[PDB]
Amino acid sequence: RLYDAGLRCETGKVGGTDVIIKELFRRPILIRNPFRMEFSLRLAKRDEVIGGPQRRPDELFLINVADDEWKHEDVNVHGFKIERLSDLEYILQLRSDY
Amino acid sequence: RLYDAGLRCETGKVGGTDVIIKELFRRPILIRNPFRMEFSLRLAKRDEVIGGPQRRPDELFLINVADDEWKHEDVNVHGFKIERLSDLEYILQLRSDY
Amino acid sequence: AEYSIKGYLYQFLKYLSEILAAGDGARITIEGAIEDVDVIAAGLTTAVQCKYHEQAEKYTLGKIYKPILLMLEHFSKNHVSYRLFCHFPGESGTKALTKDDLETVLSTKGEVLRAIVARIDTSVDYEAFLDRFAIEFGPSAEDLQVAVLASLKDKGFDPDDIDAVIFPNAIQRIVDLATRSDVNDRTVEPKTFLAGLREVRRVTFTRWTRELATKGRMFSSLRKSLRSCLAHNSRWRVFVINPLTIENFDDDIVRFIKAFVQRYSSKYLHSNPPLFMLTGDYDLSVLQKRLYDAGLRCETGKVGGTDVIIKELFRRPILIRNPFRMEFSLRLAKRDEVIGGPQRRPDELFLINVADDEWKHEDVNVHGFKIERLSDLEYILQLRSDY
Amino acid sequence: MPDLGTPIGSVTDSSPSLIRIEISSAEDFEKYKSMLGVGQYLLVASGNNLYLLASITGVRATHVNFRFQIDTQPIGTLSEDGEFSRGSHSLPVPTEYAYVTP
Amino acid sequence: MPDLGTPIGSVTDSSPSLIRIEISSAEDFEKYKSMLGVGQYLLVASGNNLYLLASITGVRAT
Repeated sequence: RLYDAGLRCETGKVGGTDVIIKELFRRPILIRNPFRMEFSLRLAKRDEVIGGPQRRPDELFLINVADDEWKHEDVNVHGFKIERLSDLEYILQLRSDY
Repeated sequence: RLYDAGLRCETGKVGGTDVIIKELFRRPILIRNPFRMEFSLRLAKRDEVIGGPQRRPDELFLINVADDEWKHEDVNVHGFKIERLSDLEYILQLRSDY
Repeated sequence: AEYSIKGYLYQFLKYLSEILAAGDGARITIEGAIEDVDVIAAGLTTAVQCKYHEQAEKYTLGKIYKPILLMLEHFSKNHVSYRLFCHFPGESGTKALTKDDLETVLSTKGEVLRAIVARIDTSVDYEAFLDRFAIEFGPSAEDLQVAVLASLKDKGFDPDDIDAVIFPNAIQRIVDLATRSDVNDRTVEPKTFLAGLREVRRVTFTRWTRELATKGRMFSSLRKSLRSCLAHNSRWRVFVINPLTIENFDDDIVRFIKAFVQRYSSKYLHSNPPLFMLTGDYDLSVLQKRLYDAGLRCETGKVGGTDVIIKELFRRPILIRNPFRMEFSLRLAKRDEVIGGPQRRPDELFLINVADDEWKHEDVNVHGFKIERLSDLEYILQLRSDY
Repeated sequence: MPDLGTPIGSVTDSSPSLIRIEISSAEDFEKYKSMLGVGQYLLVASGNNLYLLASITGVRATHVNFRFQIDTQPIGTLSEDGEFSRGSHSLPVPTEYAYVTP
Repeated sequence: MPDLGTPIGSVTDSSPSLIRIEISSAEDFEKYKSMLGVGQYLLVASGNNLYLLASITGVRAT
């Protein structure tokens, strides 16, 4: 559905099911003029991703989960509870009208 | 009348009585200096257009029409309802007063 | 059904010689044979068939087997004053055959001839055939044409024009006179003919003219006449056609338009595409769609389908260099609708199978033609190589 | 008169003594290399039917997309029928195409 | 005289030795190419009721 929408993804799966870590978090190719970008978003189901990142995340928004392993002190851990996505579309500056 | 006003249009016809969908959707020839533009608006009736675009639209407004085919999940339907035309100009940032 | 077209040709050439030598007030008459289909059968049913044969040294029934046997069936069907034109070296006399020679003919050594003759009804006034038919030993066709060219010159004309715009035109006028269902009188004053031709300045490319010996120059003179115009890049060209008589129109008109727009109006500097106008009750939507199928786009002119807008048909198109893209490469419309004239005038107005038009003027170089096969015109317009 | 084929580039400067052509992509150059060294001959349009024969005198290339330049000299004119005529008669205007010589 | 007709363009430099004429339309050049080659002649206006004869010595396009 996303490909049909226009965007492209990176899932860190070389053929098989396993999800490697290094290929997921790699830096992308970028060209200034014109603008071209290899991937724009990332996707990975959790149970398939085991381990830890070389680098820490600047922000880690959790939606409807009590806790996760990557919860750390020096890493900001925001949290919420929601009913539908529109509320989040408001909470992240997409829809000026609640 | 629209010609008399100073605007050209595309009607997706090659002379006959039936519409073609490939020319109904295409890119105009745009020149920068001096400015110029081939077709600015596109018109057609629904009962004549049969098929679907090579790509999904983004914003499908609807005025006093309940249901239509192109309606899908991954497309935005901003369905409305009006009494007179002058109101939509207030809904679309053309006129200031109600 | 050999049709011996060269026979009708020699006959018309004889008539032309007579018309040139005819004295004032003397109008020679003609008869188009059953080859022409005329329910009127004017001239008291005096149509005349003919045939041509050569390469016979001395007169023998053997050398003239086929033609006699052929005429026999045509008469077997059913006033057809058969006349035969032939050239035997050393014999220039006319005589009527007798009965024993007819029986000599009836003695058929070739069985296929007898198979063809069996179709002939035996009950026939063979004597009426004999006294109606005539045998003629006449000069050669090519030398006749040469003498005729010399005589056409004797009248006095621009020696360069007579080659390709006069002699075929006259032959064609005489042919039209010979085969026309419309009411007509073979009696034509020879004095008018001269000036009547002195006036017109249009070429012809009919089937008859195809076989005349002047072919070979009929093409090349025109090819050189039209070179300097097309050589240019930006010019205003206009066309007008009548699709009534043209042979195999709806099948080759597309090929024409495409082979044209591919060499003359598909490039940047070309900034004034051509126009094509068709007269009659012909539909255009079919042609338009069949062309779009190819890649070209038209400029019908109609915004609304109701009527034409003179100002839009003649606009100037958007152009873009790298990559090339051309909003329209051709125009198209009908004459009965288009009403008025432009702001700027044409520089060339070709007229195919039409007499006159309102745009005609002095400044506008006007060239006219008359054609049946379109593929002959391509040669004139440099589109292809050979005929 | 034969099928010259597809072109290689467009003109950018024109004069009696020098013609300066430019090629946009490198694929074309690497395709038609062997026929674009010094001494060989090219054809240029100078009107709907005619053509002009030109001799190469210089080649050059530069980076920053690419730029491929060719500098040539005229020898004469040739028509469709086949008539040759010598002399720098009619200059070729810009935006006209170049072809390779069979 | 007589009736020289429509012109082709105006000057953009001057000197006793050389003159430089300019043109900015294509159709004009394509239509008058034959008489715009080396050796041919042109008439430049140099006053109300006078004219100056010039012999071409170079052409360029860009």
